[PDB]
Amino acid sequence: AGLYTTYQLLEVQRKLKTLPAFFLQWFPRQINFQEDMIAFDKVIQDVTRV
Amino acid sequence: TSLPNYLAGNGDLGSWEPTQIFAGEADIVTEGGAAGADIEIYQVIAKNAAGAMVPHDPTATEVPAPQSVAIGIAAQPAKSGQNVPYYIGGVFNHAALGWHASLDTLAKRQAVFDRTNIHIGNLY
Amino acid sequence: TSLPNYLAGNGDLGSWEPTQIFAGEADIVTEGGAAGADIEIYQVIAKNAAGAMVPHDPTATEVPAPQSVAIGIAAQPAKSGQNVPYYIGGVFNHAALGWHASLDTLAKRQAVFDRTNIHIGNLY
Repeated sequence: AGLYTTYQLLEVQRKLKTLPAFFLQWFPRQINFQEDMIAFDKVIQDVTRV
Repeated sequence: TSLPNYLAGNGDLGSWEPTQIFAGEADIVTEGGAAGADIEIYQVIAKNAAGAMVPHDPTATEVPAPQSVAIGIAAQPAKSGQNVPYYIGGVFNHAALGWHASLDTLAKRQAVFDRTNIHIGNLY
Repeated sequence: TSLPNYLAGNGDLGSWEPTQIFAGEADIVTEGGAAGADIEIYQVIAKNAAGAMVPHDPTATEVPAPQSVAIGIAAQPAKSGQNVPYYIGGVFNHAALGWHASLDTLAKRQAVFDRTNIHIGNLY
């Protein structure tokens, strides 16, 4: 005291706000690729006409 | 200043916020020159007709006066007659800098440094 | 879109030549901004009175208008209203960029950038 008060530090408090992985549970497949693009082929075959 | 305090009490010791000046990765380049007016830290500066640094003052004049064309960013503050170190190159966060009045929006703050080695832009 | 081709013909799959954008070894510096008109890759860019990126157009007025002073090189294409990332600084290959017409010769194409971090150079 007098000149400047001594201080005892308590542990730092951190409001570390993450954003948790929720939607990524439906994106489990991982593809790392160096080709320019990814491509799909989708086929619809109605074998239900009379 | 003599006595301690024996009584209990609280105290808000203070707060600290970083000031980020750089907003990119150009070659940061600096120079020093005499000041003509009281210049604050990271104030945008021009050079007056006598070659002394003066805080940037657009619409100074009817022909525009040389104070009106910005030339750098003060690196440390200075009073008139003292030397000011200032940036002449680099990419700078417009928010941290001291600006003239009416030079409000980033769209205007860029227009001051288009023909120049300095470029001024937003942080994310 | 699903008929095959039967008549024989010469199979010219395609042709390719690199776009060597850089003609030097100086500082590459970039920032993106709002676009005021459709802008192609490596087009030369100016800024209109509203501060939006507009493709460079010398002689746009009896007083020159701000679209007439080039300010950067588009790094990716963008339609109006979108944000265009563009180069502010570097040495760029004379031939790779999109210059508007009547800015034909390298003598002129350098005259567009005689002060800024952008410099236009030949290749060898």
